[PDB]
Amino acid sequence: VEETLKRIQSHKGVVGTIVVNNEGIPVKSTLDNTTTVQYAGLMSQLADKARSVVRDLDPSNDMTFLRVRSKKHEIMVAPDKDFILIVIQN
Amino acid sequence: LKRIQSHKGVVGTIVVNNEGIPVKSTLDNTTTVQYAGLMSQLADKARSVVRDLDPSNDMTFLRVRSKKHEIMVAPDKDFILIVIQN
Repeated sequence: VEETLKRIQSHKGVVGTIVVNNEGIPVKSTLDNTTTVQYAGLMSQLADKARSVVRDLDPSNDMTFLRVRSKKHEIMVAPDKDFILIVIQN
Repeated sequence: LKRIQSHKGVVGTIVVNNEGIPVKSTLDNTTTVQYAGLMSQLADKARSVVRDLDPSNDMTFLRVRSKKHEIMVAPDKDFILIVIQN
């Protein structure tokens, strides 16, 4: 939590961050609860599918992080011990 | 495209049409079918996730890093590009 987080949110271009525990519940978030739930659940779906895709292509391989770029932002989703970290940046 | 292939660390590339059919590949056909079909599923999930968050937004790039490689999917007009890099 604290050590990685503040550092990430203090990075140029970072506009939002969310930490989700291994049950999928948000633990820390810069966004309002309703938005938080949307990003967390949607990004968790995308991550779980990236994870399966990686293993389907190669059973000995393992996904480490996903980045989805769009017109308006880029979102990174990174497995982290007992947590998933979602970072939205410009 | 040729310039994509000749970038350091790039190990494979595939070009897929809007219908899901590979139009060019540096890989063999069986591998090409697996990457194309699985990356396409992932890209399609990424596209709808983007739209669900903001219906005015569109996905432009997807990068999946793993222990052994990184895989990039870029939507490009009437094609998708899939690049596997070390």
